[PDB]
Amino acid sequence: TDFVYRVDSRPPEEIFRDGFRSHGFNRNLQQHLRGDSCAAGSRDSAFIATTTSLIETYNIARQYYSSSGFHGRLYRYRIRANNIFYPIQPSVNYLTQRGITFSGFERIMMREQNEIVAVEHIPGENIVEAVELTYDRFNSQVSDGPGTTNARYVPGSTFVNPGVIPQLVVPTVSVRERINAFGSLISACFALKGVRRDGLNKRATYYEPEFYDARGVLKEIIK
Amino acid sequence: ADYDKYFSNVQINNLSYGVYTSGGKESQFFCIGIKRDNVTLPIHNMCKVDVFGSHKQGFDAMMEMAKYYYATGESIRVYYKENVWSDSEFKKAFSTNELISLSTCSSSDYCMGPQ
Amino acid sequence: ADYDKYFSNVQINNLSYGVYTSGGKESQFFCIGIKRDNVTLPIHNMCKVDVFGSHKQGFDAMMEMAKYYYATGESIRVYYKENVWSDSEFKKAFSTNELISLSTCSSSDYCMGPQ
Amino acid sequence: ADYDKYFSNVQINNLSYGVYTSGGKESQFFCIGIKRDNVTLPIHNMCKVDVFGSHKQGFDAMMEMAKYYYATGESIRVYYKENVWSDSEFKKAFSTNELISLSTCSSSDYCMGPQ
Amino acid sequence: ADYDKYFSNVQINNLSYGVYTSGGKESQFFCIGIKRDNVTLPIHNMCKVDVFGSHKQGFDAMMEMAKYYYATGESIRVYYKENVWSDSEFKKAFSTNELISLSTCSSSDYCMGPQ
Amino acid sequence: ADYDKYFSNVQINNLSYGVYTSGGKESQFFCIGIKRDNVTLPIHNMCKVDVFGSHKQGFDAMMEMAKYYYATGESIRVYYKENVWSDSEFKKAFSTNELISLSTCSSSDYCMGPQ
Repeated sequence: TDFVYRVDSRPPEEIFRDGFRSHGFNRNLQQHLRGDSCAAGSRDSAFIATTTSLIETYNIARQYYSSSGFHGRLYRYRIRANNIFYPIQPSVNYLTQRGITFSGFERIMMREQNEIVAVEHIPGENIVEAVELTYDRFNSQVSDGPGTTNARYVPGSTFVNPGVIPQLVVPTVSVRERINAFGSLISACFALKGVRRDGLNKRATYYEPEFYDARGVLKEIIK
Repeated sequence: ADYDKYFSNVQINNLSYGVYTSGGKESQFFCIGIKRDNVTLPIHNMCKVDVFGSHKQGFDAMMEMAKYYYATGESIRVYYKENVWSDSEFKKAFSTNELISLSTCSSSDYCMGPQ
Repeated sequence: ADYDKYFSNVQINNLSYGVYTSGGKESQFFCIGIKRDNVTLPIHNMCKVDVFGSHKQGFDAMMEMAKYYYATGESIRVYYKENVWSDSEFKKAFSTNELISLSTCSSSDYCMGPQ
Repeated sequence: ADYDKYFSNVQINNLSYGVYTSGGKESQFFCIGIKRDNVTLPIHNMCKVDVFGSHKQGFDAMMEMAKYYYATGESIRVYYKENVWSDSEFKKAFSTNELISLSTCSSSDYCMGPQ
Repeated sequence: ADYDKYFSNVQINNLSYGVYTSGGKESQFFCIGIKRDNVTLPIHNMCKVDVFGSHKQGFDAMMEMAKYYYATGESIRVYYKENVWSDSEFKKAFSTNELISLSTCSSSDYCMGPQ
Repeated sequence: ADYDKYFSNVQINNLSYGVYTSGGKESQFFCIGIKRDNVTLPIHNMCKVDVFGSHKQGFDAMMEMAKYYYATGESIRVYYKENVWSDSEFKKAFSTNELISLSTCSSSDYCMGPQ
């Protein structure tokens, strides 16, 4: 019933199989929502970002294809959410009368992501299909290429977990810090480096776009 | 007024601002480029032009909103008019469309504003 | 004044800004759309309208508060009054409600401002 | 000037903005609500009121600083003076404290400004 | 007009704003620093200068866009012209290039604007 | 001009804004407090003072730039000159230093601007 998305460079072949993995087991939610734990800093977040927004997936894809640096391909992956997918709001409430503060600017950021987080692992059997995204510089527009169906997909009438993320880390030192973003105020957790990547070929590299502090950008569009 | 022409559920994917002299006076302009993912549009460019010293026309307000929507990548509706400018390499670069109004889209089938 | 009409613990979920001409003079408008839950509210549109070249009426200040609350999705109280506009291919879209005041709601049963 | 009254190391936990008419005069105002980590001190309301047709008093700059600090939840110092406003209902909602200055507090034992 | 000189796909990596006096008169300026990786740039400075009390020349609008693009680190196109300024202590610091237009680059060999 | 005094690679760790009356005129002030990494500097306060209705001196543009760097915590260079204000209310709090220019530092030993 509740479906979500994630853009990735790895072939339908591979993630139908493997799914998506978090960097680690750190459940400091604020640290993940800042794109620190999941992307920019010590990559160890317990969470995998997904979005309910088709439009957002196209905005993510644009940030790679639009660079001559990016040699890969991209696919939009459609995923069925269930009792290990969580929306952030109930966890935020849970944290905020435990003294943890979320700034207005953080809440603006979160509100732009349409995000649902998954803990630790998203099995390949929750991934319905894959659509190859094609870039065209002719008019600089992203298009849907061929559509791949996961034969291994397991049907199901299941929705997002409406409660709080379990064993949430509640910090002793909550301060205001950089909000790592890219593109049009896209959280860094949505970038390729948001999940564990493949690393057996030690010579290989791939293109990540320009990241920035959202605090600066938000300061410039709010006043 | 004429709010009959518009595009629904589009995003701003480009911005432009500049100063120029044409026809003998100094002017201001800003342009937006719009897209609809996976769909080609007949029109991709809207501008607002302001000769310095003219009457207030909401140039700043419109420019600030456009920047705002470009920053969020938000879904919006864009209203435009046909405006034959006549610095015209301006039209070769920025087309003959005047941006008139910007509205948000809360869902893929509702946008605020006249319809 | 009349601060008797308002909706408490609401969110701004849509924005609209535009420029239009009526009666030979150019004007500005911006509107907010508000919501509470999954079901749409019977009164959900409030606007502020401004003729260019007039005195300060807090149009910009209001538009900026509204953008902020829209951006954060915060729970606020919205104050409005009944205003029969003068162009009415204007109430056609945005109703006859004029936006008058915005306040935050720190909890689900306290909002700042007159009651 | 008189900068002897203030509260240090407080947070803004409520905002209010509006336009109102009273006694034949039209005004715009904004008010802040302050707290000191959930202890709710004796005076928690400060406003700035701007009568249309009066001269610049730094209303927008003051309001934008307030909005910034409300957004960050930062610890600040708030300076105020007594100004008995003229709407009887306005003072009933917001008391007679006029916001005159805002300063940040870099630590729990230092705030910028006169002491 | 002359939109003949530009650098495509650059990023703003530095900003400068200030006030200075020359010839008994006061002005304000802002400058951007630009960089392009692997395609080295011959020129790294563009400025805009505004003599206080002169007529509107889009100083604030221009500065507003520069601040935004500096914040996002985005790739942009920058248009400039030669203006050997009046203070030549100014040119030893910021060179003789005047910023006239800023545009986004949707991709690495397409930028909005005239070519 | 006098750009001889500056501090490089500092961060803005405090802000101050206010309104006050002196003599017969109302003024506004804005000040920054600066830091260098782990330490306090012999001179750490810079202000800008503006009499309402007086000539444009770039008060708001300077104020907005400072707010941006305060928000990002960025390393910047701060240019100042000695200005003994004559409201000494003010000097006991903010010293005799006037902020004249702000610049970014793209690396730990490059800051834009005159040197």
